[PDB]
Amino acid sequence: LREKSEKFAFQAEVNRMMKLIINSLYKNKEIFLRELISNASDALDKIRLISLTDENALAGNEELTVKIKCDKEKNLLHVTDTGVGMTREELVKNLGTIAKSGTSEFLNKMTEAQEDGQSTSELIGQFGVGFYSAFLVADKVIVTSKHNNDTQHIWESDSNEFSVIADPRGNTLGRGTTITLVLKEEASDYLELDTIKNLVKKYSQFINFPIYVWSSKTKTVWDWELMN
Amino acid sequence: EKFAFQAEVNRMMKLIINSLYKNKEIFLRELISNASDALDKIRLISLTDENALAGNEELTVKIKCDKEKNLLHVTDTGVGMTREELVKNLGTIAKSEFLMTEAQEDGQSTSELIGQFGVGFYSAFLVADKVIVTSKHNNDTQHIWESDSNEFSVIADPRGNTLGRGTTITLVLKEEASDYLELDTIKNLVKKYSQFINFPIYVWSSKTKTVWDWELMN
Ligand SMILES: C#CCCCn1cnc(N)c2nc(Sc3ccc(C)cc3C)nc1-2
Ligand SMILES: C#CCCCn1cnc(N)c2nc(Sc3ccc(C)cc3C)nc1-2
Repeated sequence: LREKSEKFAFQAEVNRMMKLIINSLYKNKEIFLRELISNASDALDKIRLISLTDENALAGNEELTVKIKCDKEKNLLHVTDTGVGMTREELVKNLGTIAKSGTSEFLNKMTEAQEDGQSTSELIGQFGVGFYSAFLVADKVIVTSKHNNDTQHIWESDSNEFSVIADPRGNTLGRGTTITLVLKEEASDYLELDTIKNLVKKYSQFINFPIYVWSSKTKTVWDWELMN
Repeated sequence: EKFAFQAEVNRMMKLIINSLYKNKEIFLRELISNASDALDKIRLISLTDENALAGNEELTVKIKCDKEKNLLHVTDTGVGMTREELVKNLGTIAKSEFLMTEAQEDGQSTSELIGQFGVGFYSAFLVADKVIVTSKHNNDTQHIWESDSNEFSVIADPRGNTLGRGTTITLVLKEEASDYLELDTIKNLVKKYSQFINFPIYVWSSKTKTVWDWELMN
């Protein structure tokens, strides 16, 4: 009938132990920006692949870029991509699932229910590290997104509760996603223009597309500087 | 059965790990970082113990590429490791069936040990098929540890004490990791990972006949 085991499904809490060790993230909090950039690049690859067969895929927004803006006075970091974007359903379900993956009840049992066992595995294997590291540097994450198949919506969470609303400004993105982080007090430095510039350059290996930072050059003029 | 559920959770863990270790060049940041900690440690010892800097006068990190032999060397003049440290400690970080608790020390201190060095060890084996550790601690003779990540051995170094004090990590690089034997690749990776490190870091480099000598990067 089958290949017999035992003890040892209980010894499956090496998984619990491994999840703890991925607390390499506390030691390397700046990885949140690497992940934001990498996920931005993925969302752009995804819409690009779609445009190969769908001539209307890029209609919402012609360009394929990542735009990062610090706002020191308001304590915000924004990372904006013109990639595939996310429907309301994806904001609710898949962020819901991703935020879940850093807990006790989610891991030790499910048990393969009711989503899509392998799809959940892939969702977390890709985005888990990014979501978790963002909440090591931010008290709130706001996700504004526009997918070709839906209207623009805004998801916000403090990691404990979330809400989603239709964006009352309508479609300002054209298509794509803005991730806005309200930074923790200790994460002050990510509001600095130099710091952000140097991190973007350090992680440009993880983008297949132009990445700009809103930056000043001397009145002093502000514009998008191309980082790669 | 849940055998299938567990198998899927297994696969998710692998994907998370891959995601975490998206950047393989990180192995060198960790090696340099461990070297800085070794140096930090013997310096703290030196404040109270006048013979801490007896084996080796200086406090440096030295990196050498041996292209012909396919080797990367990272040498610190830090605290070093005893034979006991090499056997007991590196064995644990390698094995991170044996996953009751409180073994086999200080298991706050096990978590601490895997915690501090685990990442450097995993990232090493992402770019290398073999890791060789030559270490000389003030309280032991020089020893050489070697692993392919599955099994390890340790021997007294037949060359005696050639380091004075400290540790050389030698990597036998994977075929695809060849680029890390290039001078310009390593130089740039050092300058990329040298902010925190206050100790001098050197790379074995050449300048035009060509003169091979240590070059300060930070
Ligand atoms: C790419 C792709 C396809 C899937 C949808 N999608 C599209 N664009 C992004 N930028 C995404 N980021 C996430 S997860 C995520 C991770 C961390 C944080 C802080 C926020 C989010 C939304 N999911 C994303
Ligand atoms: C610092 C300190 C104190 C403890 C002893 N010790 C001293 N010097 C080093 N350079 C160390 N590296 C490790 S772990 C390690 C991690 C990755 C790899 C590839 C090899 C090893 C031995 N342990 C080390």
